[PDB]
Amino acid sequence: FIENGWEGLIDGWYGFRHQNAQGEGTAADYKSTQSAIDQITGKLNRLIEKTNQQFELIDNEFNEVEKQIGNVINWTRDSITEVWSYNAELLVAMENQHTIDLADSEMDKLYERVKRQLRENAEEDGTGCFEIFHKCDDDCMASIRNNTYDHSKYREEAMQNR
Amino acid sequence: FIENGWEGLIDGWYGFRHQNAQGEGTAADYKSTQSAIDQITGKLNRLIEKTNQQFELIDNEFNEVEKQIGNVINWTRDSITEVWSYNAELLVAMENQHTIDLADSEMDKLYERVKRQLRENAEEDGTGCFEIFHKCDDDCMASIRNNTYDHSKYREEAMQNR
Amino acid sequence: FIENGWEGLIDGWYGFRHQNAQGEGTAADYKSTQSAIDQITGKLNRLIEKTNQQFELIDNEFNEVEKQIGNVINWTRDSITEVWSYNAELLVAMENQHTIDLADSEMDKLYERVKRQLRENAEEDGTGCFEIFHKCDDDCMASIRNNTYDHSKYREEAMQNR
Amino acid sequence: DKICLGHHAVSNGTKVNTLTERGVEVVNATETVERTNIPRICSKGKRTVDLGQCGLLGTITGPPQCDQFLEFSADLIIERREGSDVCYPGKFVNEEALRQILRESGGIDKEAMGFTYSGIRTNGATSSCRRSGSSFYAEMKWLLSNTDNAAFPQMTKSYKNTRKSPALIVWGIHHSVSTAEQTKLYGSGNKLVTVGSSNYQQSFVPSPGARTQVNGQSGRIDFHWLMLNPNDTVTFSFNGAFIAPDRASFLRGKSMGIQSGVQVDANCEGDCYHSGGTIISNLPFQNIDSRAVGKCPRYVKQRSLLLATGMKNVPEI
Amino acid sequence: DKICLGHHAVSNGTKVNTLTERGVEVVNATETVERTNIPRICSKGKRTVDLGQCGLLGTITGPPQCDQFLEFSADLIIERREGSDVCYPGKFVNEEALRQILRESGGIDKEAMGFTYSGIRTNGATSSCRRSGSSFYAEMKWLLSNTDNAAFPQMTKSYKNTRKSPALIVWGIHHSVSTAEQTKLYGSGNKLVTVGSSNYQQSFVPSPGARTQVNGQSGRIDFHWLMLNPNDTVTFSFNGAFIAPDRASFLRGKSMGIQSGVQVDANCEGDCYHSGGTIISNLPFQNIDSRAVGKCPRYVKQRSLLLATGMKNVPEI
Amino acid sequence: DKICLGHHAVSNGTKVNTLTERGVEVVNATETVERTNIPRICSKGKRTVDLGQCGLLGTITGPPQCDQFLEFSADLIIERREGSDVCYPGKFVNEEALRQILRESGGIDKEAMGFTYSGIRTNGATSSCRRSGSSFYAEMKWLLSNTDNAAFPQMTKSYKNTRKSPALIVWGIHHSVSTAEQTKLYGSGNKLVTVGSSNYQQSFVPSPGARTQVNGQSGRIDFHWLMLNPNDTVTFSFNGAFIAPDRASFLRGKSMGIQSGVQVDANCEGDCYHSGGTIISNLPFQNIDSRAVGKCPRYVKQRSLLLATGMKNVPEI
Ligand SMILES: CC(=O)N[C@@H]1[C@@H](O)[C@H](O[C@@H]2O[C@H](CO)[C@H](O)[C@H](O[C@]3(C(=O)O)C[C@H](O)[C@@H](NC(C)=O)[C@H]([C@H](O)[C@H](O)CO)O3)[C@H]2O)[C@@H](CO)O[C@H]1O
Ligand SMILES: CC(=O)N[C@@H]1[C@@H](O)[C@H](O[C@@H]2O[C@H](CO)[C@H](O)[C@H](O[C@]3(C(=O)O)C[C@H](O)[C@@H](NC(C)=O)[C@H]([C@H](O)[C@H](O)CO)O3)[C@H]2O)[C@@H](CO)O[C@H]1O
Ligand SMILES: CC(=O)N[C@@H]1[C@@H](O)[C@H](O[C@@H]2O[C@H](CO)[C@H](O)[C@H](O[C@]3(C(=O)O)C[C@H](O)[C@@H](NC(C)=O)[C@H]([C@H](O)[C@H](O)CO)O3)[C@H]2O)[C@@H](CO)O[C@H]1O
Ligand SMILES: *[C@@H]1O[C@H](CO)[C@@H](O)[C@H](O)[C@H]1NC(C)=O
Ligand SMILES: *[C@@H]1O[C@H](CO)[C@@H](O)[C@H](O)[C@H]1NC(C)=O
Ligand SMILES: *[C@@H]1O[C@H](CO)[C@@H](O)[C@H](O)[C@H]1NC(C)=O
Ligand SMILES: *[C@@H]1O[C@H](CO)[C@@H](O)[C@H](O)[C@H]1NC(C)=O
Ligand SMILES: *[C@@H]1O[C@H](CO)[C@@H](O)[C@H](O)[C@H]1NC(C)=O
Ligand SMILES: *[C@@H]1O[C@H](CO)[C@@H](O)[C@H](O)[C@H]1NC(C)=O
Repeated sequence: FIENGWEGLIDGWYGFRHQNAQGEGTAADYKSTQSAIDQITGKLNRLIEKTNQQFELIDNEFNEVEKQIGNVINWTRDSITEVWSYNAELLVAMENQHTIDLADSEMDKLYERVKRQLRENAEEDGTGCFEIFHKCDDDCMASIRNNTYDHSKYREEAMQNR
Repeated sequence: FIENGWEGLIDGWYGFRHQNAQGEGTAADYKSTQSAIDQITGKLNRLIEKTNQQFELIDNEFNEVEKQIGNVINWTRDSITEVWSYNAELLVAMENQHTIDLADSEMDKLYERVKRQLRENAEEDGTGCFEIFHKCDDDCMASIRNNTYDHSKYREEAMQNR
Repeated sequence: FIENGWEGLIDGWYGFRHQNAQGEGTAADYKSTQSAIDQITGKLNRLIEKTNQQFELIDNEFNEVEKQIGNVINWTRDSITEVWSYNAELLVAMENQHTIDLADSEMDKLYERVKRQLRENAEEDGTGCFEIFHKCDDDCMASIRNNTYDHSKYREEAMQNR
Repeated sequence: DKICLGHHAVSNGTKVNTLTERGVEVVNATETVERTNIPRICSKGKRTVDLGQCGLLGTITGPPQCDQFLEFSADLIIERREGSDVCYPGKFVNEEALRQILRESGGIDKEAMGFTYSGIRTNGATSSCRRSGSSFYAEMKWLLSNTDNAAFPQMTKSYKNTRKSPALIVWGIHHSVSTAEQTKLYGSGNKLVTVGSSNYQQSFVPSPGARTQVNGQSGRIDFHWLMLNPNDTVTFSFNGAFIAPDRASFLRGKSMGIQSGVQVDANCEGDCYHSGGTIISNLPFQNIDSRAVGKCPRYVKQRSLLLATGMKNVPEI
Repeated sequence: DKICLGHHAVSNGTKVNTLTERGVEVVNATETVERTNIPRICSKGKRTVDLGQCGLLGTITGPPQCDQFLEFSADLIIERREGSDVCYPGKFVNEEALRQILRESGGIDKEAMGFTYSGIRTNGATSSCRRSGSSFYAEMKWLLSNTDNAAFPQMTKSYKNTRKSPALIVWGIHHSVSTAEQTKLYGSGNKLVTVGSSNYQQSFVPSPGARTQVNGQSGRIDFHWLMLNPNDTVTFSFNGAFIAPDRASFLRGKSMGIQSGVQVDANCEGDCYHSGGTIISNLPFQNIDSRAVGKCPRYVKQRSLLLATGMKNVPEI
Repeated sequence: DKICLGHHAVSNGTKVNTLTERGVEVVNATETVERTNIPRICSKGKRTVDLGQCGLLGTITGPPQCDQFLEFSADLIIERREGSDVCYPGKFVNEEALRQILRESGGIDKEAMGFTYSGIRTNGATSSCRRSGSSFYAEMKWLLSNTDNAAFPQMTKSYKNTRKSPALIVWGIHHSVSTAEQTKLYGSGNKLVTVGSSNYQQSFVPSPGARTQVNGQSGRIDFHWLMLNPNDTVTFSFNGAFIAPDRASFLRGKSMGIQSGVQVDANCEGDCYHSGGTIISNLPFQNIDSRAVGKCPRYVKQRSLLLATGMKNVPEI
């Protein structure tokens, strides 16, 4: 992931992509994907909310109101327009920054989860991959994916190979 | 901590809970607790601040003002009310997100502090605990708590046991 | 870095400071510095933006307008003034928090980059330094700085010395 | 052996803006500023009246165009550009305040005031208000002398609001084409029309003179109004040049009034209206009309503000 | 051996809202929207006047109810619903502007204008303003002819503001019950009251006629006012139907005026007032009264907005 | 052997505020609230007129001070405290609305109305408006009787706006020092000046009486105005005490008007003006003048709000 995303991962946001001896495989992680999705949809639900405040007419586009009260009305409306434009752009920008950052944070959560899940039986290549120093067939990879990998089974062999 | 908080930790926010041979013990960490407390109270002091701006009457609830100027006044007041409601809800939500996130960040700071404090004499079980591969009595635990644990004393024995 | 900044680093924001056998040296890292600089300047460009909205006079400081419309105008202007003061202080505070936090995040990015770059050939002293357990002359240090350090060359010697 | 972590991406991401950059590429994004307009007045499920050629104020005085709107009842009131408050040329003092009152009145409810008259005429008419023949405002009475140049007896009429809501009272001063015509109608001398209540004291005088030719007439009729409190009494003391009220107007309930030039559509439902149609949207902001009324998203200057709904899109190198 | 890190929790956490979720459980939280009201006017340490039955404008003209308020001095002014600006029925043109002026005036300071009169009477009174017997506004003079139906000499009076602050000038036109009574008081003919200054030119005429029966009278008194600049002179040219000013009003300092129906309490201190009491709060927002005045937290629609003051509360499974 | 990571610092950092702390030390910071003012009217590249002693409204009526401003054309209009709309004492009804109209008019464009007169005089003058001798407003006509005490024939004049933009019409009622002088000028009897159009019906009467001594005169001239729609006609029906309009005013384009007491500087360029100078700034906020106009940063209460442009400054222990 360090500087590349997987365009082939078309069934999820995050996931595992491995290769051992039976070939190269790719699957999607459901937990982190659902976490990020739930947070983003939380934002959407927050920002779509309907305002129940009703405003009625105070000027007239058929018979123009008196000039002084009309300029005061226009002045106030333009001021409030500036306020809501500022609030809109600032809101969208801030929410975007927090969204990207929270996605990155979820990726880091998954990666660190796998790191502590493998213990001393692997090393960090530096680009989001875990070099496993022992035989890890598809059942071992799927044991890492479903969060059931036991590091004690491969400890002697992994450290011995390291 | 990974998915559980300690209801027994009733004298602090964060802390250490260990068990070795003399039994099971629990104590509270003062530094991180005071950091989070100081940040939150900083927020409180920021958000309680008194507004020194005085507003006086511009309408009348005993003798209703003229209808046109009254509708302009009501229109403006309702607009400003919408603005302040938006600012209030958005402020509270954002501050809550940043508060929870900063508490999590403090927990991570403490955990990583202990991790680099133990060096190679321990491993990460994956749920916020450090498996120490050597005898660590109450003086050693208290040496980790007060940030005085020397890893060179147990290095040969810890690595040899690992 | 843990509790100290380098006043001597006068040619960059972040950087490497090492010592091995040829003495003690200090150089600046360009990538992280340019990242933080580009983000901060992004903030500046966002917050300097010109407002293209023109507001004209609605009262008169030579001949005072009628008293009622004058009090409504003053009331509205003071309300909008409160709104913009709140938005200004809140904006500056939030942007400052995010700025400091993003600088810290960049420092962590660089540190973790070096950590995964050295693999098993070093340890974390706990104050932002990497204890290298093998001979690492100026060419090796400069190999870490330009992101070309190969850990396989020193693996046997580093682990053997550890 | 090796296992790797990663995230998704696409060759077709969308650009958004953040605190630190303008135009980063994210996987997915959605719009927050509404630009789609429905060019109709979505009035599904709302009691609507289309004033059409009848001006809103006319419904109180009742020119011919408003004959079908003398006691309307609505939740949504629509004004049209072809509307007209008058048939005989005239205008309302504080007209826009009265319009803003009637827009949210939920309709009006007329009630006879019971003004009986002694030695005058009460059937003054004109060709500008044609109902079969020369007619007048349906809710008003054009009082003048009996024959011609005859005197107008100084009269006083009173009306008590025997109901629980304020009563909209509307009368009219007649400014003739000349003092000679003012005498031909109400007799010689400067006429005075004083009006009093428990919180009202205004007084009026006719202004005879030559004016333009609006609707074929050079005279004018000033229309004045006041709100009557419950158990309060209005008093009209007059001696000529007076368009007397025949019926009072009581506000029915509550409603909302808009001005539009598009047709009514009872097929779509909307709460945010402007003159060009209806803003049916759940977005928090809109860039269609700043003077939109109802329950609307906030107007903003920007035409588009893309909110990121996905992660950063790093292309597969 | 093992050492563990962790955080605290409780079985009784509080729900708050964030950017991404609605209703997460945190350890501790505090309220930011104030709903507690103190149903009194907290005026501890403030020079307060309770106008009571005296209307604010009355303090300038001085009906009997305002006899104790002719030269008041206050930091906080309280209007009451039972207040009344008049004894003889009448009202003020631009009344609310004058009210907003007097609310922040810090009190008033009367000063004699020195209007001496020639061949008329200056002791006109009535039973609506009873001070022992039939009386009148304490700061005004009811000028009429000497006997009955007698002529009113065309008079001109002038007053120079010899002070450094604007002088509040208030006069009154008398609209009689009829032209016959207008003649009985000031003589026949249409009377004219013109008023001039260095930035004022209005003119007025009486409006005799029959009106309602407010306070037992059918006549009315229009009250008009203007602010006089330093070294500027006001000129009154009149010929009848004129309530002349006896004393000018000078603004003392600065203050703030509220309208309330609750009792004064000098035991609590507050800067944010509304009609229902005082909002003593340090919270940034309030949901009690949108028209609250003084130094208040901002009004918001929401009744509660819980700010999280603790970490996330993960229950001990 | 050892390699270390770190960041920079300085012994001279700047304090800023954040969400959690007030006054943390950062490496670098910049200001967001502008306090620097340029005490001149930066008008580089703008068509500017400095009204100087000529009041803005005067440009429509044309007192001597405005003789050079009868048909000005500008992008930026500057009012001065020494300005004056009148020479003969008077004032404008709805004066500030007319000022706000003329400030953004881009200048004015006069055009003769073609009012020809029969049996009266049209050369009424005064010493308050001195152009060589006793003169009058350059755009007006002082109509009175032929000799003295002579009658004023009831006249009617009309003007059609044959252009595509509204025509600013301004007339004047003359309030004499007395009814004796009103007769000396326009004859006996109460004069009436009625004005009509397609959306205007006001009427006026003179108010003779004694007033102060502004510019040496005790009489006054009320100045009234109305906007004429294209193809619409104004009608003046009068019988004395009437300051007739000689030329109409048509708005040229668009502009912006400010009030200032500082000198013009064509060397600097600015869009944000106030009475004290020009706010040349790119900062988002300003704390100089809340009533600043043009394209300005938002006014805020605070004098300074430091935005952090660097990391946290941890001193080298
Ligand atoms: C076309 C033109 O310029 N010629 C006018 C001429 O119109 C005007 O006479 C008025 O003409 C209109 C129609 O154009 C009406 O016929 C006016 O008469 C009526 C009306 O129907 O409005 C007759 C009616 O019986 C009258 N009603 C009452 C209650 O008195 C009214 C009434 O007199 C006036 O409306 C009140 O001002 O008028 C007719 O007067 C003449 C008048 O001088 O001027 C020509 O130039
Ligand atoms: C009860 C009812 O409907 N009957 C009225 C009757 O009141 C009214 O006469 C007026 O009655 C009031 C009291 O109800 C006063 O007695 C009025 O007289 C006084 C007053 O005290 O106000 C007497 C006083 O001497 C007068 N003062 C001066 C300076 O002239 C004033 C003055 O004339 C008027 O107030 C000015 O309008 O009045 C008394 O007039 C009669 C009148 O027609 O109508 C019955 O229906
Ligand atoms: C100085 C003082 O208090 N004395 C006044 C005295 O001024 C005033 O007479 C007026 O005095 C002024 C100058 O001070 C003018 O001389 C007035 O005459 C003129 C004018 O020039 O304005 C003469 C001119 O021919 C007249 N024009 C026309 C078209 O009629 C006008 C005109 O009569 C008036 O301006 C309209 O009100 O006046 C002169 O009247 C006397 C008047 O009573 O009062 C002294 O106290
Ligand atoms: C107020 O703005 C509208 C357009 O939004 C414009 O039509 C109207 O003329 C303005 N009012 C003025 C200039 O008095
Ligand atoms: C303005 O709102 C108040 C309530 O806040 C209401 O009593 C008053 O009637 C309104 N003004 C109008 C409808 O003109
Ligand atoms: C409005 O505020 C200005 C100062 O900003 C002040 O000079 C003016 O008098 C105020 N208007 C009033 C009090 O009506
Ligand atoms: C993008 O976001 C919108 C709104 O959140 C959603 O309706 C849409 O399905 C999303 N697109 C994809 C491809 O998920
Ligand atoms: C919760 O927060 C409030 C305000 O910050 C504080 O007064 C209170 O003591 C806190 N509660 C606990 C149990 O700490
Ligand atoms: C501090 O920031 C300002 C504005 O971003 C910049 O112009 C200035 O050069 C900076 N100072 C240093 C020492 O970099």
